[PDB]
Amino acid sequence: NSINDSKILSLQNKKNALVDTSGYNAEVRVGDNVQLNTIYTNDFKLSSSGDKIIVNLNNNIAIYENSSVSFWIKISKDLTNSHNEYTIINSIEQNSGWKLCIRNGNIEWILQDVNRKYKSLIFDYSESLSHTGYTNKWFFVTITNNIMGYMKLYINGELKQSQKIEDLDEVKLDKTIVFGIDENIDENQMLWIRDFNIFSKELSNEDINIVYEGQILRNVIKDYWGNPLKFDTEYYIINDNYIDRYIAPESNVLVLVQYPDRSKLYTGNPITIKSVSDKNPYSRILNGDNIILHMLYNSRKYMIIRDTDTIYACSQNCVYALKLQSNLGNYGIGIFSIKNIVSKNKYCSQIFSSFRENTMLLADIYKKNAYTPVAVTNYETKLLSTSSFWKFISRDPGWVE
Repeated sequence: NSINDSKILSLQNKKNALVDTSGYNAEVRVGDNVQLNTIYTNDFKLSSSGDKIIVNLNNNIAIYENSSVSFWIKISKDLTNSHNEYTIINSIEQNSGWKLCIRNGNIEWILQDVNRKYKSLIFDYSESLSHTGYTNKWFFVTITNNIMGYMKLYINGELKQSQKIEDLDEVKLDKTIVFGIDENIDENQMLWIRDFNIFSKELSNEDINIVYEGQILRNVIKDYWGNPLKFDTEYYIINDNYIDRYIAPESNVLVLVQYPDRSKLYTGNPITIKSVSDKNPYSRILNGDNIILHMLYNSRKYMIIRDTDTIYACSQNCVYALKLQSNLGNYGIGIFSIKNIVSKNKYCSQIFSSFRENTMLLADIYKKNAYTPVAVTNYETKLLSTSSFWKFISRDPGWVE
């Protein structure tokens, strides 16, 4: 493909080292404390004001104008708050070149000439720590530079800025790239980056989306943060429509109780996902996989199941409540399947059941009144209702509360 062929720097993990696999042999030095391949194959973590990754390019890279840079990034909550400014990726020798900075929930791409004049492409990824923002969530970033004099900023394949190289003169580029944060930070101030690639051309919006779609791993279910969802892992399962409500037994039926404190995220009864078929413990959940949900409630685990009887006292558009069952096992009544929803700003999925009648899970109020998760038949019409979207919140080191 023409896109890969353009790669002049590709940071990937091979044996157990982060190396350049572009073929141009750039030198890569990884600090001792730097953690690699913890969530995604080619990821790396940057934290405690020190440990860094140093990339030294070679003469192989015929210098020019047109070029592109892509990578995914996940920034911890404690780090997105700090009003302080942080440089995370630096490629500036004296005062010329580029660097990537984060400042108060904002990611900023800086390009400055020899006169020390810069332009900057900015993006508010946090947007007031909105649970609909990207704090501590993986998002795909792409920067492109061209001859006409335009540098654009893309977030998840969507153009967000674009500015022309005007008051910008000569921009000397050095053979070195430094990844890290030297400024003293908390033990909880951290961030992750994966699939860092440098391109020799100006990727087209279409080209960018092809890379995005390929690196997001479409067949892998994702947790709330964009990390792959895993079997035998604790998750606070929430409905997309009701981010501040937690699943609870309440009255012989599962319901969604309001978070006593909306500012908190980690609230409720942790649910573990088990595979019906035999798969290694904490392996990745893929869409189409059959699963079982165990809810931990008062020192005991229960299997979430679909009620056999309808919500009231059916023939078409039937509504079934969800319940807890003590006897654990591969009971078809508790067997569900899961599938990713394609969406540029939401890591969620749909849950289905093929027990006796094909149903899909959704949350709504029907009936004194209460928000209830239910399984409903003849749901084609609802495949795009956000009420059938579920998110799985894992306790992540990037969000401490």
